[PDB]
Amino acid sequence: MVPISPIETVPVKLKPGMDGPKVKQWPLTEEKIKALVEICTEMEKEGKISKIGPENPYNTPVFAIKKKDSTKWRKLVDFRELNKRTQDFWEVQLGIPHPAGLKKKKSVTVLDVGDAYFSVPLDEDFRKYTAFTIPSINNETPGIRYQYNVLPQGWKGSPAIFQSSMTKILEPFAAQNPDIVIYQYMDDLYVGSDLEIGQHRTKIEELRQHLLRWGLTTPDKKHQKEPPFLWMGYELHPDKWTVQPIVLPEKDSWTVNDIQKLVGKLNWASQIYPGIKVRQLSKLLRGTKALTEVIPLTEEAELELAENREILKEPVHGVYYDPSKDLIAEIQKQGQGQWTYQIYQEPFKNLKTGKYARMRGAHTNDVKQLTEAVQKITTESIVIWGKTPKFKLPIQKETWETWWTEYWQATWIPEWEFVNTPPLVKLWYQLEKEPIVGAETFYVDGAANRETKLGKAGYVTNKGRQKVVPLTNTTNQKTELQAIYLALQDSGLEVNIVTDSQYALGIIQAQPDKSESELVNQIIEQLIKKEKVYLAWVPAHKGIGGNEQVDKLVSA
Amino acid sequence: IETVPVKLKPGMDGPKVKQWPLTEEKIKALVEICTEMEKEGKISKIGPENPYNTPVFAIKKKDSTKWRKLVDFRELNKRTQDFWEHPAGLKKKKSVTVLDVGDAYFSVPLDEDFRKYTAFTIPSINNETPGIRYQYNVLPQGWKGSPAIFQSSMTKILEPFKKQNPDIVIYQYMDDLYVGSDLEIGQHRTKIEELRQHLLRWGLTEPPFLWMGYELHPDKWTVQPIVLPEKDSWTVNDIQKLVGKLNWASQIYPGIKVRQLSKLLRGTKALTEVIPLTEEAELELAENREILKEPVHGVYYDPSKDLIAEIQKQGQGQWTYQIYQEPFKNLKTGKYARMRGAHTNDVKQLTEAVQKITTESIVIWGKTPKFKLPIQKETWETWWTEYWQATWIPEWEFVNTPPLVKLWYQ
Ligand SMILES: COc1ccnc(Nc2ccc(C#N)c(OCC=C(C)C)c2)n1
Repeated sequence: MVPISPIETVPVKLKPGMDGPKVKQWPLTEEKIKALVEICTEMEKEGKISKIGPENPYNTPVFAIKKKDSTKWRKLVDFRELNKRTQDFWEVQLGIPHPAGLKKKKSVTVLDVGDAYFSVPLDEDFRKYTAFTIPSINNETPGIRYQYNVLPQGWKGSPAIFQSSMTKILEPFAAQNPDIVIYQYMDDLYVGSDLEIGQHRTKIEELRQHLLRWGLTTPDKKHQKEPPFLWMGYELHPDKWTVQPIVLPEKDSWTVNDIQKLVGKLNWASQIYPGIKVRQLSKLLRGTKALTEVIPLTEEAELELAENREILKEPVHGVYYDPSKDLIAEIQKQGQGQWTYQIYQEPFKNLKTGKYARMRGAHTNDVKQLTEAVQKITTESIVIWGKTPKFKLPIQKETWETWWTEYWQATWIPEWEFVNTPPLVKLWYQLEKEPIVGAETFYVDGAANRETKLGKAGYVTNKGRQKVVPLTNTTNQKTELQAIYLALQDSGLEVNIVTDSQYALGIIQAQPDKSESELVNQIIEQLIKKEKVYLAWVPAHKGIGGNEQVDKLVSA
Repeated sequence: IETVPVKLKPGMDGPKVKQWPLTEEKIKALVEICTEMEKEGKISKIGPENPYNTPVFAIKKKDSTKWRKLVDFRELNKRTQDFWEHPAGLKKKKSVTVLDVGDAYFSVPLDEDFRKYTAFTIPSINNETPGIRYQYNVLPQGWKGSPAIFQSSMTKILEPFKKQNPDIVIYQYMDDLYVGSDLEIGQHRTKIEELRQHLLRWGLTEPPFLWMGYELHPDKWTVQPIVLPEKDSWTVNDIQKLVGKLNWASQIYPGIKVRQLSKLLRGTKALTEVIPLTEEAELELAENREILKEPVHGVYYDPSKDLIAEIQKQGQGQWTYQIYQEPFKNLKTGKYARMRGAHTNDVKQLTEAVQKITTESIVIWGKTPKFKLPIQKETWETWWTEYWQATWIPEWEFVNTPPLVKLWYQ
């Protein structure tokens, strides 16, 4: 007999203060008991479980399930109690590769190593917490007591302890065979290389040999699987990748759940199918939580869907990452706060695609949104490729420069170039830095009665132009805005406006190009038509005439 | 050689902070550094039974090209017990050099039961391999317990130089020694050079960033005066801005009046029209100028309260900042235009500003302020690590609405 190397156990503990499980063993049928005793006798002989004395006071329920269209049974140990009481672990498998980050391989082979799970021993002092009882026939003798000797299926720490053990074994092989690459995922090892299929199949055999040092059995060269590989919603080939088929159902009407599903598929699809939109569809999921309610599709949602189907008519693939080439990310504005992007290295061969959507808020502008999309792509790119892509953006260099140098916040986008593909992101108005000589000065004010919602908005100018408008169902804030709007409406192409509204300043200094408030939107449309606007703030209630004069009028 | 017992605060578990994405080049450097640290026994690989985590990244100190591992221990610092088991002369000193003495910490073993809490992960690109997991065996750089557990050794190492030089103020914050003199830069750099011999002498009883010396001096005003324009002709707009500034200042200085100037603003004049100051207006302005020359009333530092720092972007590479504990009771204000190799990068400038203000803060009060940064969270958190050169890290929050007050500091 050739000695095999032992697999070092990982020390486990229960959560502090907590103790192991003490849960009643269910009444079984005589038939199920016979089946379990058979299974357990085999498992005990293999070394997977062992019979314990009366000492141990811990118990976990065990069940038997009938395999569909068969006459044999299956052993299921319900560890839910023990899991609540077992310590937390480092759960590596949370992060998985994105296919766009993989490198192209000539060959890729999978080795099933599920059989190593049961060759991975459990920490001796923790075993007792895993005790279970096979009830006896007619309950006339003591139940047969067992504890596990190896990592149990469904126990909290099995996934993490298995992977760490596997990684530890593979390290010297991987490090000494740098012309191959191994990726671990649950039960599988994916092994890729750019070698001749001769050399490649040999490295695979050597890996099987290496795994045997620890006595880990593996499948023959007629490995159960070869590419293409179905993995995590993707289809992987050695030279290209895509997502698994997206099929948009034909429907005569859509309910809440169907839309969410529809959203999901579109979202999944959008990482490789360019242009996908989900805005109108996601607008039908607002607030309510009754999945049964049928929702009528607006003419908007109907057209977005038709635009979606056309994009999904034929298959699209991504290519893999070539470390020897630049990464390029290109962005387009789609409208309604929606942004789409592609990441590629060569023209017309995307590595991946994606989309970005406007953050919820009252006021916004395109430049700010473009900037958020850039940051999102940047961070995603760091995850996938370890580097920032060169950007191709639909905003003129001169526009960006005006924006960042005058914006009140710090802002930055990394190395980029203008791409002239409409619609272009632009600045829609720019306020003056100094008062305009020869332009009329409008002193504006508005006020409202908190109790009746009655208000007034208006202005007085240096030319004696004046206006006061009575308003109903309004607030101080809305009247302050209305007053600015009236000054904009009634002035020429150049105008100085004096306000005491900190609120109105706060909004305008934020430079929105679009608002949830139709009044802010009307102000923006006026700002667009002007040639020069200087907006001046003064403190309220101060005897600053003009302002004082106009406050008297609207406070009446 | 005998470790100092450390525990967390009652009812608090260790840090479980997600590792953030790193660029390929930072990963490559962390791998090289950790491989060597492991060989030197400073850290050890850990298994899945350790669920804790603190983010790690890599930086380059100011005027150096070599990567330095930096652990973001902010969460552990919060959750680590306080160790009670500030040199006012420092700020007043003519000059201060800042020394990275952090490498010294690596010679003191860390309490066995505490090591699990210093867990960190080196991530892989695209999650293609499992994160490499380590924990510290020794005092880690950036942990608050590290200076506190090394303070005993440190005094013994500095007993000669201090007895020899009773004039030099010496202060330690985290991985930095602050060495303040009144001497001349030649004596200074030499006396600094002298101090570098004590840690080489103790060192062999080799440090990567011990050689560097960062030079700084205090400035004239702690809180910059509020100044008002001096003009021979005032337009309506000039007077409106003046009354606005003074109304703001009256929140800080109680005697400030604007009635006589506001009265000039009586009426509906063109903004560019020149208004002659009345005699009542000139006196009031004069009275306010005088008031603004005096110090603020009732301003005192309190160690039991947080320091708050506000920064404003003034444009053309200029930045203003104020440090306070209570609103309108500024403890220190300042203005910066001096940012290097950042002329087309706002975010680099702001990151440098944050580092400068934090340094000043450590010198004056021996603690760091919480920043209110004029930047969107997502932009800041994408980029700040690219420009960070300090071994500590302050707290920050984000300002999303433009302050009206930016002018008043301009
Ligand atoms: C196996 O580990 C790695 C690491 C880096 N790049 C690749 N490339 C690569 C290329 C093509 C296929 C295919 N088919 C493939 O499949 C295995 C990887 C998975 C399941 C994420 C991987 N594989």
